Amino acid sequence: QDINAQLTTWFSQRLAGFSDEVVVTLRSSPNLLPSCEQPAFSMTGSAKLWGNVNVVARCANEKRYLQVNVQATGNYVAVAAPIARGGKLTPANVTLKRGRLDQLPPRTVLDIRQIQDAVSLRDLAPGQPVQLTMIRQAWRVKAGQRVQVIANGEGFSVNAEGQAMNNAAVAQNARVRMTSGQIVSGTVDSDGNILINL
Repeated sequence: QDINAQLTTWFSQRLAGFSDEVVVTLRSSPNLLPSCEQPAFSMTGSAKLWGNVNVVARCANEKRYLQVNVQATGNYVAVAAPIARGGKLTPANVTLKRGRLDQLPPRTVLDIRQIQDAVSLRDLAPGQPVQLTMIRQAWRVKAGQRVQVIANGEGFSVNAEGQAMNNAAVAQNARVRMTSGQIVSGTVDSDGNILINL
């Protein structure tokens, strides 16, 4: 049962800020588990946060692939009052509701800061989870603008300047041409700054 406890803790920590209740269950055979007592878990795979995922369990040069099931409960953005097509999304129209993140439809908005100055693409009814496929977010960053790039690491932080190379909404990927001429890539935050996680 200790392996589930490790995964539950590893995922709870990874899902900090998103979920307040995480439960993880191993699907692959425990015989295929690596020799170490505490394997190092790495998500060197696609960007899927929860559900049924593949976790790399490293055991000092010994590599293993574990199939796991991640259940997550937290906040997401839901429609609170009917929104007309072309209608703006506001705090009076949408609200945060608590539910199972793993059960939500794809590309569901979790943070209210994402839908600043956003318009509906279709008719929306109360209770419906806000999906990115059903809205048009305003650009937080515009191509050609100078932006601040903030890179954080373990005991290591970098602040630098560049020019945005593409239009991007809050929480979307932004490519930035640094003064040195180099291209970097990060996530647009609410403040319009570019965050790079190293």
